[PDB]
Amino acid sequence: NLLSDKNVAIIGGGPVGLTMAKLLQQNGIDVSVYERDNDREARIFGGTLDLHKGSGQEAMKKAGLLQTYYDLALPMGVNIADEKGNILSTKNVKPENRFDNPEINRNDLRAILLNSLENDTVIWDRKLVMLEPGKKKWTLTFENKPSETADLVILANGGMSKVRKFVTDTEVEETGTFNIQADIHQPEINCPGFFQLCNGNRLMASHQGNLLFANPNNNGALHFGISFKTPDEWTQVDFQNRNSVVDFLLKEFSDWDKRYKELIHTTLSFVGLATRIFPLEKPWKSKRPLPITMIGDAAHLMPPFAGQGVNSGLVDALILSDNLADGKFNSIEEAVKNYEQQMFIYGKEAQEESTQNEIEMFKPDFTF
Ligand SMILES: Cc1cc2nc3c(=O)[nH]c(=O)nc-3n(C[C@H](O)[C@H](O)[C@H](O)COP(=O)(O)OP(=O)(O)OC[C@H]3O[C@@H](n4cnc5c(N)ncnc54)[C@H](O)[C@@H]3O)c2cc1C
Ligand SMILES: C[NH+](C)c1cc(NC(=O)CNC(C)(C)C)c(O)c2c1C[C@H]1C[C@H]3[C@H]([NH+](C)C)C(O)=C(C(N)=O)C(=O)[C@@]3(O)C(O)=C1C2=O
Repeated sequence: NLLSDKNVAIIGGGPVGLTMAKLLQQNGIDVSVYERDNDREARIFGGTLDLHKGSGQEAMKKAGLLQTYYDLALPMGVNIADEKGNILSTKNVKPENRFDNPEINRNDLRAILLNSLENDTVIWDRKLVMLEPGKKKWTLTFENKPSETADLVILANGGMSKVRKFVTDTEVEETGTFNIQADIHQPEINCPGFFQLCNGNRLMASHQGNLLFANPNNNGALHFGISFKTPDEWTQVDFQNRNSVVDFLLKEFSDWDKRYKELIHTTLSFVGLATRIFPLEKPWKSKRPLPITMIGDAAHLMPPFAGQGVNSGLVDALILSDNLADGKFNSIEEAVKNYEQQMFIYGKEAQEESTQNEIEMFKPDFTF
């Protein structure tokens, strides 16, 4: 093993960093995960994730966690609707497709990963702020906590990682769209009309440049997203004030059936975020002081409009761990390089599809 008298620091305990830690730990490699979250019960905001056969599910299979993923995940139909609430198309789960890509809740996935690892693999309340290369080890700086050291740092700390300079100078870019997200609890009570329009399936509608998506059953909460081209005026809506977000959305959704408006009216709080991409446009630095790399959204953040996200990141996990597993290479450096080479190819394919589908969907006359 290349890592024999060494240790690995994974920065970030997302699904990709925790899968990374598991695939390494089952090969006897000494890894820690350093996670900003205060403790393992912190709520992860967001929709559900779906792991695909051939990618995500391969990583889970390699981890021995596939069946656990299946047990906790929920396959779902898809309804496409118009702005008037007409169902244009219903695609139900067929028994033979049940396992293709079942929806799992993000805390549920994290709990599966965390349970899979040895005790104290993950070190909570650790926010990496600085990285410094030493003689033979990285020194790792964490806000108000002891510093630590590692032979190999894997950055897994998501799309907005601030500690990427030693791998690449490339910067995150805005793509021109924007997403507003929210949860509604007791959706059967609080948005009955909309809840009944979803009728146990996911829901998508498209009208005049505004896209609505919803999953009515993320562990009992409805999660919806509203996406659109960033208005040129923007920020001129304040996501801390629910009144200004409501006003903006009721204006944009004036044309839409009352059931969708009710959705907006009953939401307590909204999260706004500009869509971003970390583009795989140019090779990463070949001159590097010590072995360091990136996986997941740290490596290839891309728009979430073709289901590309976590799966390609799980594949990074699989490919990197296989590579670091063997004496197949002469050096950690070579193992990292080979991984980075494959990831550029399937990464860039994914980003091309995200971008392309993003262009496609926000064409004024788009129809699902
Ligand atoms: C609105 C939206 C919808 C999406 N829908 C889908 C979808 O349906 N399907 C899909 O596959 N993908 C989807 N994605 C993308 C998906 O969420 C990401 O690909 C996935 O979560 C990336 O996993 P990750 O582990 O690389 O990063 P993350 O999930 O971002 O996790 C990074 C982890 O690092 C921790 N961290 C951050 N900074 C630090 C630090 N300095 N020190 C220590 N720890 C740190 C964070 O706490 C977080 O725990 C969506 C994305 C968005 C924005
Ligand atoms: C083209 N759109 C419609 C699309 C396509 C695919 N599938 C593919 O691209 C598959 N690629 C093939 C066709 C196999 C080559 C898709 O897989 C998806 C989507 C839509 C998104 C919407 C995402 C959204 N994000 C942007 C916040 C969101 O709010 C929700 C939600 N439930 O509230 C989503 O579900 C969303 O995350 C998501 O998962 C999408 C798709 O999965």
